[PDB]
Parts: sequence; structure tokens; C-alpha cells
Amino acid sequence: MNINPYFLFIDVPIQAAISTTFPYTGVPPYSHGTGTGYTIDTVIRTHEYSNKGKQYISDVTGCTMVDPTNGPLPEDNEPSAYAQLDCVLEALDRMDEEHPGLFQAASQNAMETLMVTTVDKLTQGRQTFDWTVCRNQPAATALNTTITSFRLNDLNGADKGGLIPFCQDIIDSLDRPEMTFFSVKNIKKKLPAKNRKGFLIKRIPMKVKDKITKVEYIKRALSLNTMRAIATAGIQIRGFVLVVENLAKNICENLEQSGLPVGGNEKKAKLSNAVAKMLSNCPPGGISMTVTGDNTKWNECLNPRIFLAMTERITRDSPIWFRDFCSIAPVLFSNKIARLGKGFMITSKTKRLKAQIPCPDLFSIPLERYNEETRAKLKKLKPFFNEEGTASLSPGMMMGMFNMLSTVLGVAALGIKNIGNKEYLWDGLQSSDDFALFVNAKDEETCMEGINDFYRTCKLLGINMSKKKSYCNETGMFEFTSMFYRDGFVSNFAMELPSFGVAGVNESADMAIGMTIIKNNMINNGMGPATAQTAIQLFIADYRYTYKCHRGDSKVEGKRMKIIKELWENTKGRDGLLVADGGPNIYNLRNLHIPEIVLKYNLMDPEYKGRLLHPQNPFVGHDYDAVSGTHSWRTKRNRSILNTDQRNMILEEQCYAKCCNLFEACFNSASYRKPVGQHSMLEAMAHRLRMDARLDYESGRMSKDDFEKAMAHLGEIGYI
Amino acid sequence: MTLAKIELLKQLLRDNEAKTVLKQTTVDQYNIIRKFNTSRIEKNPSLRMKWAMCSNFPLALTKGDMANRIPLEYKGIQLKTNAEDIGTKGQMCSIAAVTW
Amino acid sequence: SAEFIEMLHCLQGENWRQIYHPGGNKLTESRSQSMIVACRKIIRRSIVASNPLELAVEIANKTVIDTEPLKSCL
Amino acid sequence: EEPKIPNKCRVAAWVQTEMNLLSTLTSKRALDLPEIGPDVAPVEHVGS
Amino acid sequence: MEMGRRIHLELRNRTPSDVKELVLDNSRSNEGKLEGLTDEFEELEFLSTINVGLTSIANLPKLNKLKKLELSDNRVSGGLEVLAEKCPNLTHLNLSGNKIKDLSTIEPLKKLENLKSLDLFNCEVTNLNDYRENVFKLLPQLTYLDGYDRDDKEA
Amino acid sequence: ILCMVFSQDTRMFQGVRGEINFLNRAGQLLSPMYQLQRYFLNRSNDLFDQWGYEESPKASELHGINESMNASDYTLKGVVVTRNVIDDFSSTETEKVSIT
Amino acid sequence: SGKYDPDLGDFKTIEELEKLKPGEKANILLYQGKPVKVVKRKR
Repeated sequence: MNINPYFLFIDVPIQAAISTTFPYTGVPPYSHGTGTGYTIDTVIRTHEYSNKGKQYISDVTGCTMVDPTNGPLPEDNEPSAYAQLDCVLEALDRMDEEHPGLFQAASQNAMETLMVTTVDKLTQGRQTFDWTVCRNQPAATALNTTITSFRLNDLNGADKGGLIPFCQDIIDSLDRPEMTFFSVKNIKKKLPAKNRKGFLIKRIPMKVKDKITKVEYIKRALSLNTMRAIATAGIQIRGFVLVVENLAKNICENLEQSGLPVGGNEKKAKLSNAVAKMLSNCPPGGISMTVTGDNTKWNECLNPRIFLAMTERITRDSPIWFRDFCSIAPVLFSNKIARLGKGFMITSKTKRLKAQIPCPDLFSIPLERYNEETRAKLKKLKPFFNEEGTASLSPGMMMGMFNMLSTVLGVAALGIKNIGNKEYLWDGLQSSDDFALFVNAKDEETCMEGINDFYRTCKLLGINMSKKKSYCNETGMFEFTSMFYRDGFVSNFAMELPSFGVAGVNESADMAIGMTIIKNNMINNGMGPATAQTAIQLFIADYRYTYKCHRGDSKVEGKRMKIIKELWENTKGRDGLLVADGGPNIYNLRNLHIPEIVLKYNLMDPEYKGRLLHPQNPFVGHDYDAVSGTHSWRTKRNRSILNTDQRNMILEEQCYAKCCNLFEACFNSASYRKPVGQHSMLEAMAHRLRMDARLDYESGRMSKDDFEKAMAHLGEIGYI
Repeated sequence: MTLAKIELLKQLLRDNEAKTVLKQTTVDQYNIIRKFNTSRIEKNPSLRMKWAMCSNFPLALTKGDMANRIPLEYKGIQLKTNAEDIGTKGQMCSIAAVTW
Repeated sequence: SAEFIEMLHCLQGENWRQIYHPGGNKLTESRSQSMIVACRKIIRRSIVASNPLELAVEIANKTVIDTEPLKSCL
Repeated sequence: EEPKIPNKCRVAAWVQTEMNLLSTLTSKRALDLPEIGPDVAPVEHVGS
Repeated sequence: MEMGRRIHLELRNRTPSDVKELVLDNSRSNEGKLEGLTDEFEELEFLSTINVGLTSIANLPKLNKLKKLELSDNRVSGGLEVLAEKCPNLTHLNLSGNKIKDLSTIEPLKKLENLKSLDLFNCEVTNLNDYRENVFKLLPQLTYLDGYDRDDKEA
Repeated sequence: ILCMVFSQDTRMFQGVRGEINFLNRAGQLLSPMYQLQRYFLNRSNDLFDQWGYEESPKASELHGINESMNASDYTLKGVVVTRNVIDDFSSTETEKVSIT
Repeated sequence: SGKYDPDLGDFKTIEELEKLKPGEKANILLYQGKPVKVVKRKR
């Protein structure tokens, strides 16, 4: 009997059968390498779909620029980035007329939020491209480095605290003839280390001051570095994109078509409501069709100039300063420069050699030495390449940075609802990459005529529908963002599942975080009761393994398990003991939002309650919900190097190695005989030698003459 | 030999730099250089705590009468340490201590 | 409802709905609030078993609300 | 150096045997998960 | 070496009805047969045929006393129903290393009722889901198999 | 360690701290030389501590080694490590040898 | 019938106990450190 798993589809609808095909909503490790080649291909494709536009030379950054907007309309079904401004303006006009007082209110709310916001908001983000060092650093570190450089350059926006002064100082820094900043430089090492020679070589960083001309800083600020996001943007762009996205979110929240920022069962409600609404107003005897459309090269076709036009149209009645503030982001994106990453690698098999060619030296060697695909890619990329290992890139959107504005543009495309006053009405939903289109007509022929008209219209707006990944069927069954809807039933394609291990804070905190994660997964991603209970079981298993807190009545052995077993033997209320103390777990679906301390309080032993919740215990000392007890301990978090200046100047003197060598013998002869606790190493040596001489004389290793000589020298030391 | 170490220490003290570094730098500071010399930071918090718990004294401890109330040893099991720590500026306690 | 969102994880799902009602300091009809549920369980135990009459009367005669038989409370 | 694109291969008969055998019931089990609190709500009973 | 040489060595040039067992191993056969064993045989208990290149079972004396037979490392693939008409008194069957395609090949053993142990190792039929259960309900007379019916005993 | 024991240096004798009553797998009492060999090999850090230290071999290549065997200066009294190649054991005559 | 006899061998699993024949002696383990020696019986 040869199994055939696909045969399940015979007895089960495919929508349910393929539920949760991918356990991971993130990124796999085996995805096609996103290196210099991938970014080169991305820029090549971005410039390829817009090569019929206007090509010119930027007078600021001196880089090639391509502008496809208002360019010739496509004559082929291939992707096109030529979005006419008039069509976009008309679509925005239609949206505004349909929703009176929407753009004004959204712009007002966005500007008020910007006025009340603070620079600290910029720290909530993923890896950010720091320009001072030209790398990827955490948001907080990047913001701190930018602030320090601004202070060095007589720019103190962060001092005022507001975000508006910070962005004003950013755009002012874009005007300084020379920009001075701090940078980190690594220098080799010569300090001792015991492997076989008491000598090792490493890298130590130091802070230095570096200055850059105006054009260099201008190019650096617009740079987009690469680490399914393809690149990250520095700090000079973060505030403006934040404001523009807040505006777009304010607009979208009141757009019934927008599929964002819906999350949870609200998504299912929106899907079913849209289907029901479209079916209700279907013409008597007409036909309703549904397209699960997808967009190819979504972010490689949208143009920053079109986003600038959308921002200008939306904020047509708003203070001029806010209009400029909103416009600062699209103009920055329209001049974005991509960084190609590390570079390539070329090898010689005959001599068994290999080397890494960095981006600036990409063209330093004949193209014949690159494989076919890289040769062609470099040949095509030559015009859009800079001498500093960067590529000019005017068009494109390099994945998600204006997702809300993309959704707004898609909703505008969906809001036309008719072309030529034909016998079809279209509508649907769209969330920043994917759209579901519902069209009502008389016969399927007119429905497909309407679908064709919608395809042409979105082409006019620069949105390219995917013919190779889209299909149409009678309304009632479709998909929308990995969520299959079928005549009321709803299923998910990919659902994130709890990862192995505890959260990584502490016993009570880890338990609370795990339970709240399970609860959130149930609420949002739609995890069934049995799956949630199994997740609880797995989390308990992992927690017990990590904290070595198996059941008190178990037969396992461990350093902590002996005390756990003794406590279990001495305790009467064994149902009230916490899991961390080998007690029984009692968590279930109905009580996934209650801390275990509160759950078990009524069953705890009063003596155990006092010991556990002692107001002054030595462990606690000085989101999720838990109880502050003896299980809220803190782990030692102290590493790296402090006292950097003193340590560096000491290590750079000379005699440190001799001190280490003298220390090593005596204080390694025994595993631990160090009077540690801030004792000066000289004092510890004096005490150690005094004790060694005492022991030598007592055992007879030394005569009285050597004894007295040693004490004489020890007397001369100063600690005797 | 005690005398050999003594004479070597005197010879080293003849030089000013060695005398200064020995007078100022403490035994606690001696460990720090070795750490960065052959140690650095890690990631993956879930596994980080897994490694930390298996160690002897991963838990920070407060200073006070209650901290000293718990013993150093218990049925052949260590609980805390006497010598002061650098980072926390206080004692460090083993996981079992909490259970105690 | 403030008291309904907190439990939402156990109330509503993608394709199921749990009928749940809140509570809070509804004390006074203690004895009654007890007997009913106890009685309910008896029926739940008797309907499944064959010939529910004798089993139901047996369980009802041998049940005590913490001091007294269910018959007195009823 | 040129990229070693994956080769092209025909149907492998051992994958069918893998699927057939891995779906059989053996004489041993290797799963021991911890316990959960008592079930009260009907949804908990269904999940259990 | 040939089947005849093995027959002569085992019988030592005596009457056919003098040995209740045979060892036909490492013997070349004409087109994959078991020649050299005449139908005159009347008493036989154990059999052993390994590396004989037997491709089919069509030549075998009619018998009523054999209880064990051993076939291995052969490319035989065909119906075994003929065993019922030739010797429906088999108790130990060994097909380890043989070449059988699907379950249908082992069907004709249903009509035999005295079989208690059947061996099928590294057989193309052995790599299937519920092959153990499917064979069991297909041959109810079977009391043993590759060795793990319910316990472990030795032949 | 072995050259130390063989040399019969008075410091090696004065560095003993335990006891010498060991035997072999056959259960025989050995001569004091081999008993000391086994004692010192079992406890290497016995004569090393009290042997005494000597300044490093200040020179182009001659460099010292500490008690921990790391290529660290402040070497043992007498011991020297040269960054050259020592080639020895010439004239392998295989001279006549008797067997008791 | 007796006590731990390393000579007879290590502890025997239930699989070997079930296939054992009458009159044959085996070794079993109750818990850690308390082995015992048993013998099959017809009754």
C-alpha cells in the first residue's frame, strides 16, 4: 500500500487540508543568498522596467537618475513603472469625494501626533544603517551616534527633545560644507595570553574623529545598506518615513477596503463582511466573480515621485510647514543610493587560492574573469555605478518602507469602480502587497471585461498585477494574505508556532511570557484549543529542562532537585507549589491570563507563602504580568570593558606582561587562593608570599636564614 | 622559591610602570583583561539562560541579613560565595539557593 | 465589554464560539445555586446510563451539600 | 567560479518506502509530555 | 558443481528413500529450476535451496511429510499456489532475499492451512505501510512471521 | 619533570610533600628513584612551586617557559627554550648489551 | 530463589522473561540498588 498524501484532498476540501503548510512565518535559513549579486540584480531589474523614462544626471549627488513617471504607456504585458500623474490624481480625487473630510482629518491627526511625539520614538525599530561607521547597528546606538555627531557639528536638535527640531537639524546637517563625526577604528594587539607562548593578537577598538565633505555626507545619508527586507535606511530618513506612514495609517484606518492594520479574528470578520456585502448588491440574475490577485515586482515598480504626488494631493489643505515635512521623505527616497554589500569572491584552483573583491573594486578586473551571469549583470549595471562602490537607484521601493502608502494607492485603484460606464462594478480589499478583487456584472464576459479594465487602470497607476500568480472564480471562495476563505470556513496557510526554549528573563517572568505568547497566538493567529494545550505541554517541558525544576515527586537527580524533593516531602499543599519548585502545573485555556502565583495562592502552604513572598528576600533586590517574589531573581549582567582609557594606557606602557607572568605562577599554583574583593594585586602577592614562606618554614623547606631574609624583603614591601 | 620570587618582585618594583600597575590594578581587575582577551558576548537568549543555569553561581544576590541567613553549604551542595563580586558589587548565589 | 476582551482567547476563534458569562460578588442564593448544578450533574450521569430512574434516585439519595442531603435542600 | 546549479534527477523509489515505513506503528514510543490543569470549559474538553 | 553432485554426495549413492532432508546450496541450475530431485522421493522433512538462481516453482515432487522449506537469494516471482497441490503440509516458509513485487504474490498461500512461520527479508513487498498487519489478516492460518508475532522463539 | 628527578637535584628532594610507598601492578616496592618519579609525575605541581624562578633568557631567540608550560617569561631556574632545532642521538652503535 | 549473581548476567527485560521456559532462572531489578533473582514456575 503506497501512501499518497495528496489523496487526502479527495476527502477534505483543499482549503482545510493545506492548513498550516509552513510552521514558520519568518525566514528560513536556506533561502537564496542575499549578497552583492542579489542586490545588483534588484537594482538591475528596478532600472530595467523604467528604462524608457527620462535619464539625467543629478546635480547634487552626481549620480544617474531615471524618472519613468508620465512616461510612455506600455505596449506589452511586461511590468511597467510608467505611472501617469493624472490618473493617480484622479484616483485620489475620487477617494476624497467618496470619503469627504478624510484626507484633512488624517493629515491633521498625523501632524498633531508629530507635534506631540519625541525623538525617542525612533529607537523602536530593527537594525539601522549607521553612517558614521557605515554598518548595521541597533536603533539606539545609531541614534546616539548620530546625536553625538550632530553635537560635534553644532547641531543640538535632540536637546530640545521634540522630533521636529531633530528633523530640522537633519535637513540642516544636509547643508554643512564639512561634517565631523566620531568613528571606531580597530588596532591589532600585543598583550599576553596563555595558549602556548603568553602572547596573542586580536583587535581593540578606539574612538577617532573623521571629517567628510558635503557631497560625501549627502551620499552617505541617502545610502541604503543591505543585511523579506532587502535593505535598511539610516537615521536621516527614519523620522520622515515615520510621519508619512502615520499619515497613511490614519487614512487607511477609515478605508473599508484597506486590509490593515487589522489583526486577529477581525481579519476573518472583514473578509466575510466584504464577501457578504458584494453578494448582497449583486444585480438580480447577475454574476459575481472574485480574483485572488497578486502583484509582481510591487516595490520595484512603485516610484517615489508618485508617492510625493500622493502626499501633496492628500495634504492639499494643511499648513505649509507640515506639507514640507511630509514631502521631505519622498524626495529623500527619490534620490536613494544602494550599497552593494561585501562584494564577490574569486578563486584559483590550480594554486589553491581565493580572495574577496570588495564593491569599490568591482570593475577593477576584466569582466572576462566573472562568470556569465555576473559578467552580464556588471555590464548592465555599469552606467548606474559610482566610484565609491554604490549604485544610483531612483525608482523602486526595496521592499517595505511605505507599506501604508502602497495600501492607500491600491485602495485608490480599487475605488474607481467603473470605466466607460459599462455594466460592471468592482471593489475589494488590499493590504500593501496583495489584493482580492470582487466584480459584479451580468455575465462572466462582462465581469472579465471589467477585470481587464481594472488591470489596465492599475497599470496606469504603476501597479502591476501578476498574471502568472492570479486566478478568478465565482465569488464565495478565495484567498487574502495567506488566509483561505471558502463559503464561511476560514483557514491559515502559514502560522507562527512557539519556538523551543523559555523567553530568557527568569522563572516567573519566563512562565508568564510563555503563557501570554500562547494566549496571543490563540487570539491572533487562530490556534485551536488542542494545539494550544499541546503548546502549553511543550513549553512546560522546555521550561523544566532549562531550569532543572522537574516535578518534586519525580525520580530525576540534580543539584537543585534534592532541595526540590525535600520541599515536596515537607509541604502539605502540594497543589499550591509553583512549577519552578517541582510542583504540578495547572495552566489551561481558561486561566492563560492569570499568574501562577495568583492561581495557586489559595492552595499554598502559609509557611511556603511566607517564604516565597517574603517582603525582604535577597534575590529580588531592586510585556507580562507576574508576582514579585523570590523567583524574580536577576542574573549577573556585567561584561565588556570599562575604564577603557586607564586600561588602554596601562596596557600600552610596557611592564604589564611581567606583572601577569609573576601573577600567573603563584595564583595558578592553587585553584583559588586570591583575597579578591578589590584587593590590590600587590597586596595579594604580599600576603601569598608571606603565607608561602610561613608554610615553607613550618614544613622545613627553608632554614631560619631564608625565613628572616624573606620577611626582611616582605617588611620592605609595606604590607607586613 | 620564595627568595627568587621576592628578588624578582624587587627588580620589577625598580621600574616605575610595573610598580604603578601593581599598586593600582586590583585582583578583580586582573580577571577583566583575561575575559576580553579570550571571551566576548553571545546571543540566542533561550540558550543563554540554559548555559547560565548549569553554572555554579549565575544568580545575583542582595546584601543584607537575609542574604547571610542562608548557609554556604547544604547537604554537600554549595549555595553562595563569600568574596565580593565585581559587576553586581555583591555576593553571587547559586540556583539551588532560591529553592533553599 | 471590558470583562469580555480579557477572556477573548477562550471565547471566540476562527470557526468556533464559546458561550461564556461573567460573574462577580453574586452571593446570597448559595444553597440554591448549589443544588441546581448538583441536580444537573445527576441527570447528566443518569441519561447516559441505561434505565436512568434507579441510578438517578440512588445518586440523589446519596448526595450531601456539605452538611445535609440534597432532598432537604430541594 | 561558475555556480554549481543543482542537477536534474528522476523519481526516486526510496522516498515512497520512506513515507510508507515512517507512517507505520512500531512497538516503542518516545513522547512524554508534561501535564495540564483540569479541564472545565467545554472548549477545554474538546481540546483534551 | 551441479544439483546431481549434491544429490550423490548427500545420498552417497543409496536408495532415494533414505534421507529426510536435502541441502541444494550454491548449485547452478538450468534456466532457474531445481532439477536432480526425481518425483520418486516419498519421505522428506527439511529443505534448503540458497543461491540456486531459482526463478519459478514448477518442478517439485508431490509430498506429504515435508514441514520446512528454505528459499533465499533468488529472483523467483510467481504464484506459489502450486505448493498446495504439491505439498500442503508446510509449517516453516523462508523467502528471505527473494524478489517479490507486490502483495498479490503471497496471496495463494491462503489455501494452505498448516503454515505457521513465513520469512520475508529485504523484499520489495516488505517496504509498505501496514504490511505486517495486511499480511496477518490475509493469512489467518499464520502463527509466526519474521520473528515478532508477539514474542521471540526459535525454529 | 623527568630530567629533574634524574638529575637528583637537592631541590627536588626538598620539594617532596607526600609519601613514597608506591608499587607496580605486580605489587613490588621500587627503588626510591622510581618512587620519586611516580610521585612527581602524579603531582607535577610539587617541585615546580619550590624549585625557584630565574630571569628570562634575555637574547635574540632564547626565551623562557613558566611552570604552566606556557611560553611565558620568568622561567624556571636553569630551564631554557631556544627557538632553534636541536638534533641529537648520533652514533646509534647498538653496542653489545647483556640481559640479566 | 536467590540474590544478585553477576555471573548469570545482567538484568533481563520483560521481552526475555515472556519467552522464557519453565525451570530457568533469571535476574530482575525492583529499583536502583535492589536487584533480585527469580525462577519461572509452572503453577
